[PDB]
Amino acid sequence: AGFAMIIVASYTANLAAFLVLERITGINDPRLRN
Amino acid sequence: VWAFFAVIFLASYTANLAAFMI
Amino acid sequence: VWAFFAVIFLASYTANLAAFMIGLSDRKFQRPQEQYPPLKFGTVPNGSTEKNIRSNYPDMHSYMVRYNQPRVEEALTQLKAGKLDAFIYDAAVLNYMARKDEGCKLVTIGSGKVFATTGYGIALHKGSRWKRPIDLALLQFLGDDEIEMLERLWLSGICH
Amino acid sequence: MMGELLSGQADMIVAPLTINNERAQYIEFSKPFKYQGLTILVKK
Amino acid sequence: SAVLEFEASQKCDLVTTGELFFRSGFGIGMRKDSPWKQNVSLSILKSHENGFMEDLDK
Repeated sequence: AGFAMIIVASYTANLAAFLVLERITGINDPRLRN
Repeated sequence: VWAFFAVIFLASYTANLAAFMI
Repeated sequence: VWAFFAVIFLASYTANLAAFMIGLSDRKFQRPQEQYPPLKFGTVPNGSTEKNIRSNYPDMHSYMVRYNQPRVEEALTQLKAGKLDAFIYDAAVLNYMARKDEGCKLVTIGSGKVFATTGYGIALHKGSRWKRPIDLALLQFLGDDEIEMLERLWLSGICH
Repeated sequence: MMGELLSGQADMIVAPLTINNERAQYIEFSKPFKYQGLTILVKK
Repeated sequence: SAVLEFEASQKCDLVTTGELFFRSGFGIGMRKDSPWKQNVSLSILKSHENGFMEDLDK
């Protein structure tokens, strides 16, 4: 409660930011070369 | 009950919008 | 008064942190007597690495009685399977395997220091007349900044 | 350096000297010992 | 490369960011008629093999 609640809120915000943290872009790409 | 659900929902919404700000 | 300052300070702190969110010289390899290494650090059967080890650390050569001689492909297959513990071989070929590796396995420490930094030469003959022209042509090519192009065409990778 | 060596007073160069064509055919080199390239330096 | 990075590490008030867009080594030169050349090449490769090179490096 209190400090624990606010630190859990901060951790949940950090985790939510963590969850949100085309593969060929031309003939120069090496994926097609291999 | 309702207050905690509302505040966690709003915190998630704020985190998502700030993430979209990137 | 104090509560509002504290909450705005903590909100700023949370915003700032979320914004920030966006070899054998080692002791373990030095001891062959210890039972911790599950395998004996496989290597190619008769490579220059073998003679380097035997001329530098004969104890390692003795401990290397068990090694994956035949195929590098089977060696990396066993290593990926979890059987082998570590592999020791030429830096260039391991780097090429890592660049094209599926799974993106790091090699040593993330391109750590390599023992006995050397190069690849051309096996010529004793006092051959082609030595000077060969050196001239090779160095002219090196200055002609195209071996980089050949390396990018041949030694390209994805994991980086 | 190599100009003064070809002058005659100097006899054998020991310096952080790179490798390139004109001086290579004009005077041969030994096996390399230290390896490097070319890089930019800038302040933060 | 080595000179610039070593000086930057010594001073740690500037940043080195350029990529190694060249490859070269440092050698020892002498006259066009020298057994010293062959012998010093052998000795230098011996220093590389034994480990004196990175020993003095560190």
